Amino acid sequence: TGKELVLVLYDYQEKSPRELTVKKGDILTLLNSTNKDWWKIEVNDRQGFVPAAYLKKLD
Repeated sequence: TGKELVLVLYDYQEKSPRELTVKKGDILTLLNSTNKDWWKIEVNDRQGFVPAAYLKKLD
């Protein structure tokens, strides 16, 4: 794991600094996929986290 890809199925709203906003339909680089709840992605320079249920990965 390191630079995979995940599809932001929904519109996520930034709630805490750790997380970042994503526009549903965006396929982003799945960095840290550890933590069932809250994955770390890199939506436009500067990574952050976003819940799992929101991100569709490829196993």
